[PDB]
Amino acid sequence: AKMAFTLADRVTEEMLADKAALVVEVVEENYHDAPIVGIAVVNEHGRFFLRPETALADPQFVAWLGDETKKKSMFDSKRAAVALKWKGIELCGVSFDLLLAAYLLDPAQGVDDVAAAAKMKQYEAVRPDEAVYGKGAKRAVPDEPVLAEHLVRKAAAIWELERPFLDELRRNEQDRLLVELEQPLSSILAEMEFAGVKVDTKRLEQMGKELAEQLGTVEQRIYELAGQEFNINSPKQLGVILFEKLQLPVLKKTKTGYSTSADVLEKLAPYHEIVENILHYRQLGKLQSTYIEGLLKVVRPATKKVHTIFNQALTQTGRLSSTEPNLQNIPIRLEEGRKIRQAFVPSESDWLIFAADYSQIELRVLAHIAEDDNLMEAFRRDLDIHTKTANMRRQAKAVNYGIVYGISDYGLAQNLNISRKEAAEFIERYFESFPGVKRYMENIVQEAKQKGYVTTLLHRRRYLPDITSRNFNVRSFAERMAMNTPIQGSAADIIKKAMIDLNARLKEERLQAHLLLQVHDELILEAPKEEMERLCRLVPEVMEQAVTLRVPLKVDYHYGSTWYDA
DNA sequence: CCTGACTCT
DNA sequence: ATGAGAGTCAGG
Ligand SMILES: [Mn+2]
Repeated sequence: AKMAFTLADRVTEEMLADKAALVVEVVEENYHDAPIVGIAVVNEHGRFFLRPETALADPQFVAWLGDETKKKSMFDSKRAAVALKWKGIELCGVSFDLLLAAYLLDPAQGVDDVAAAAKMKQYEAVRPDEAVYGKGAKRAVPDEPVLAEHLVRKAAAIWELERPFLDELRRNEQDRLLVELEQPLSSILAEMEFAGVKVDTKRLEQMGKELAEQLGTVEQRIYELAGQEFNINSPKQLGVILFEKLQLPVLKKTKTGYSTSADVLEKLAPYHEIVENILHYRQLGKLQSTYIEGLLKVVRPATKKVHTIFNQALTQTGRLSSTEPNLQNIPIRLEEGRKIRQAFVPSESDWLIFAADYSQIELRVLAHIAEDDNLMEAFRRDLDIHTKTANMRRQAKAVNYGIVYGISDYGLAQNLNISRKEAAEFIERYFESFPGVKRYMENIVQEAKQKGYVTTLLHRRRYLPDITSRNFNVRSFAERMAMNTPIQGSAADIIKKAMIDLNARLKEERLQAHLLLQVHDELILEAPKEEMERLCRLVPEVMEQAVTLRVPLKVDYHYGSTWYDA
């Protein structure tokens, strides 16, 4: 716990070396337009703390931040890059990101501060952020010397840990995955988040007014059918109405009481009309609470834009997630919810939304990895396995994905409301047709037991230390992760590479088009209307060619005046 | 704060 | 026991 540094009052030349650990500290969880509270730089010449007022208004320091040839090692460089964009400053030359390095080494550690990453290498001359800032209502930036010491210690830790982290990544064959995939993607995600998506608030507000009226009507109908007023949004009060007052069968219980899951209620429709109304009510109520009210709460009023954060170091499989707001779960399944997407519009007049989605991506990946000749030929014939297995097609999608990822006879039976005996026979016939898939799934489970981890196409890893558990439930869930993770994660790898390849192609061709969102196997862009034709060729080609498998990748695309129309 | 609901891939 | 990966919401 002994570390010297300069608490600097001005930027000096020796701070601007061509290699440095850099900390640009943003304490708020949502870093969009958030205060930068302090800066630290550690390099060959020493350790320095700078006040952002000073540093960020200094033309040489701003120039250095933006100079790609001056290399910066950081932790969560996207947070810094976006926070700096909101300050009108461009950040370039990030050559190492400890957050992403830690994530690739082991996603289960849930590393989300420098101290947590440092623990992976038994480095402890740095405190956890939470210890320094405090939690909840007590959260605060400490006195300058305390803050300064913390930021310097974090920079010093990044400085010392780069080599040990790079060496372990290299040993895992994950060095390129970091340097050539995740780090380049980080800068692309920063651009998307800062761009944001424009919202039609007039439209959304009108939808909200009309939805409130409809909710009230459905609500009263439910009370009439029930013979009583109650809170429909309380599974507890609802369970009393359904299973005590109305005396409906109890199909399922949870730890806290009667289940009122949508699966259960749907099965209760032969007994009472009220369950279909309740299902409808809870759909409408989610639309209003989340996609009208919740969405309007996060719209920046002056620009009418929403700015999501794509968490790149969270999911256990290599996927992204999207928060505040989540723009990866906007309704589409039912027309009533899908209408929400009419409120998502282009950020300029005479621009349009373009959306492209990989078809059956995880099934194509699986064909390649499992080397199932039958499935592999299906895709070479450009057939549609979803339609072949076949609302029908949508319901058949869940069956295909259910079956390959280990659904049981009980689960398939409950899903299709068919006989458990019949469900079992359908699963047996399915593997009959795709014997390579069955073989693969048996083999990957055994491999996970032997190695302790599974891997994706671009060498992403997930450790599965529970997979030999003597406990049936613990073991079985781990085995199913062994079946699913390599495929979901390989599909993640591919779309990440496609985003990188696509941005480069957009720059080369000097298009104004740019990415707005990624939704797991879909890419959403906006562009001038004149660029649509080019996009129809470019976007799908770049996506389809991101990797070369034993089967072709296929990408569907559409464009229009709103996201709904795309 | 956790649970169980609805939302997506 | 009973495909897997996510986030937000109201209720309690
Ligand atoms: Mn798709």
